[PDB]
Amino acid sequence: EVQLVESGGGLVKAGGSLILSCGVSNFRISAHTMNWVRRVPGGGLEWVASISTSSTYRDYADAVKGRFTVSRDDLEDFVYLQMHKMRVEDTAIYYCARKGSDRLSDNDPFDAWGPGTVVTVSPASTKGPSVFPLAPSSKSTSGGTAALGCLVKDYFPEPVTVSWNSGALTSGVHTFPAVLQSSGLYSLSSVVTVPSSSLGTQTYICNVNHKPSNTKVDKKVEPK
Amino acid sequence: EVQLVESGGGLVKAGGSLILSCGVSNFRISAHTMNWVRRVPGGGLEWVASISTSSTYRDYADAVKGRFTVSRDDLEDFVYLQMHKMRVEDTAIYYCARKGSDRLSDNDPFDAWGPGTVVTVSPASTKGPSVFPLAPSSKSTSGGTAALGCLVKDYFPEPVTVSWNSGALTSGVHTFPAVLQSSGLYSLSSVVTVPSSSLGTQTYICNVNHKPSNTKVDKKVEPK
Amino acid sequence: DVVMTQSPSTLSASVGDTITITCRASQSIETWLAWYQQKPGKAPKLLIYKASTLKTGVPSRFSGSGSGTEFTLTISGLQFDDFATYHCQHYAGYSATFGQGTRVEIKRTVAAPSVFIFPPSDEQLKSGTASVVCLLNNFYPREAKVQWKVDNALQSGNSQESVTEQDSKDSTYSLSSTLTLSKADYEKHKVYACEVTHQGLSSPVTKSFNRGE
Amino acid sequence: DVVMTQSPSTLSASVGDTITITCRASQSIETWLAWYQQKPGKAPKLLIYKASTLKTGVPSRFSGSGSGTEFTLTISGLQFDDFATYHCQHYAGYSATFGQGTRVEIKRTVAAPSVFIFPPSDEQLKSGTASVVCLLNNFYPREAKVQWKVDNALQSGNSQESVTEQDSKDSTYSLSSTLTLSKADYEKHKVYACEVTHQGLSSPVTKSFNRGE
Repeated sequence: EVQLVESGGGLVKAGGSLILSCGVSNFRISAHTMNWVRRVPGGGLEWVASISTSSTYRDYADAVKGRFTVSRDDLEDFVYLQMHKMRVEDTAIYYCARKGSDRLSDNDPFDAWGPGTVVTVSPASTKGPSVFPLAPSSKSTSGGTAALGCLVKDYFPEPVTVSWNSGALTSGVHTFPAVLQSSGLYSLSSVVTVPSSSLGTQTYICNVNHKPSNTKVDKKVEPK
Repeated sequence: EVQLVESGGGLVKAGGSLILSCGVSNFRISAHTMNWVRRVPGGGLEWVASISTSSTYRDYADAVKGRFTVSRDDLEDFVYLQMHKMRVEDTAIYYCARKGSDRLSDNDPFDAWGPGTVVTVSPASTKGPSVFPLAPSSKSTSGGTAALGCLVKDYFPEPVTVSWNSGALTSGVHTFPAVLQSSGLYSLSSVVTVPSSSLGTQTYICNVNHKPSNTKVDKKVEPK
Repeated sequence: DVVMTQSPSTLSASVGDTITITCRASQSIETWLAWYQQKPGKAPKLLIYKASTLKTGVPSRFSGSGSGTEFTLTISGLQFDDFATYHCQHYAGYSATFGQGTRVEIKRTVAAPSVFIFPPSDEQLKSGTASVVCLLNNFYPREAKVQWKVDNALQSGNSQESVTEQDSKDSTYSLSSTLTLSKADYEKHKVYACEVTHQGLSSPVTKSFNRGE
Repeated sequence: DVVMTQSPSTLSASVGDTITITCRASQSIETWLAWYQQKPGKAPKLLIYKASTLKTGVPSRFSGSGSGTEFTLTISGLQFDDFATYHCQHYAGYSATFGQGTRVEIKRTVAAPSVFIFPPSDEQLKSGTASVVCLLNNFYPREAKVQWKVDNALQSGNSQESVTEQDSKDSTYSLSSTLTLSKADYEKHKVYACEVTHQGLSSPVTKSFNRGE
């Protein structure tokens, strides 16, 4: 019994990229034109792309022309679909289907299909950060040496810039490399050490700029 | 001038799959043996896979044999890396690299590299559901026909099964297809309609089983 | 560039019936037309190709006819296994186009939904999230609309839903919609309502609750 | 299956120095050896191939020697742009093996970190997630260990670290560790602490606070 199995589905942010593969069992793809098809939420099927034998011809649905690429590997029997600049309406179940029949001809129907892999494109291509204060500890040393900062959490994508007091405060500042959380959103911290004697006289505000979402936040960091 | 760019990086759960591709600019890959390399968090590089010209030979690092496949597409100048059964130690920056020199010899170094794409494998390959009561309405119809249920939230992967009162209650039960939340976790609800004059008389407990994470949860649904 | 128009979108029938699904092409495609069967969550299955040729193993109750621009799929003696979606397809050497698809279901009388709303559980609220659920129970036919209103402001982009398959015993459908908000947003508002539109109602039904009560 | 061993793993030097990275192969590989430079976040750059051949464009201060099992990369007159990681590589027709890498940094005196702890803000806490931040300020060398303890129980799997690059003025490093817990989890415990180990500290430094003050 002929079988096809897709790999690579998942969640993608709008604008993102995702690549699918297709593997087979109990036949060789070399003699077959291979195809990608998707079922959209409304229930209808949409032809996405086709690649002929020998890769002589590659054809694409108008909706994906220029954004998707199909490739084949006759030696190990794989088919690939590259999806770039993904759009919400690309959300669908993607199937890899073989063009074929009992005796091959120049134009056969899709006689074998994979079970399908789910591809979901979220509408948000960007997300603005939440900003939380890193308050200086009340138990600082009398005379100087206090640390404070800002926590920049749950944004996407990189990068964000951080300045302190609109650039007036630069000495002692450290803005750490962002880290990617299991949620798929980035987070980082920016801290600065200042004289303990200055809390209460100098106001400290971190300026966070997330250009990809054109979002800006100013956060006043005060004791306690 | 010579450039490569990788696509497909993302966050994947242990045991999952992810497919990467590599494109080039200002040269053709046809004459080049193409390679995949990764930089692990410790900072060192690991050779991952190689595919020779004409696809004659494909070689893999022992750590990935059986799980990874490399393919090449000379006509459109793409290289692919399929990653299956992924493990935490596959977490790394993946680079696509060509063997090349000013004059090609039988053994040239990696003379051109892509910028890299970040692949992160989170350690948990499953996650058990949180179960919450769907408590029926205090102002239900007097005489019969009340509705209650369970919300099975934030699990992965599919499926869960739901029974009511260890199976004695089957009439009026509806367990809905799960939805995939923007978080990449699933959620579903199961409801049953029962006589409004059984609230406080008959006890109702939904039994959730999540075989993939060996999690079982019984939850009593009471009025309020 | 060939648009395939399939008709009807939904075909309600009974076991044993002979039914006809029509497929029309915006221009002549000779007999380059195929029919597929697909069940929910399953892969398409090829039934008929070259407009009228049955695949080996496909029962004889399936037949196809037509050429040029008008094609017909007939199922003579509907069985339970046949309730499913059917797809027509123009296939060319290196491309294809599909019709919108036709869902074949068991016919019964119209039935209005029973509607229920469930506030977030206190336990869930404690963890920072608020899921509100609206239940449309045992309605027919399948087309229904759910509208969430929060203090009479229409919601969008923050709810998901799923629908059950036609019930084995009464052939009805049910629908569950979940509105999800953060604990912060949930407590900014008081009245949560889900408004249901369905051919069985003389006008839309609303079920609501006030937070806290 | 040749094992490649670099030495040292971290090489501390000053501007203008002449330094030597060694690469040893577990069996003879003739001169099939290449050296690569890599800066954080950037692609590896080919410097030398065939053990001693300089790639066009690579400054003449880079030089490679060796054969069989022992190889050296020498940088004569180290410049600021040369502070980076260097990788040796055995390359064969259809496979390769890399050393573990050598990080070249600016030498300076040992410097203990300054350690600071930050409870979660109330605003974040309310939303259902608790991020606790431990700051290690201006230390050298780069190796430091950070352990979170919640009511004396060692934590695993729920924290992430980020380290800065060497500071342009004092050549130190800084590190941030964030422990993330749900509101519900966070409120089940009282004492939160971060224990820092470093070559410059006489013994570990523990910073702690009690939830709620």
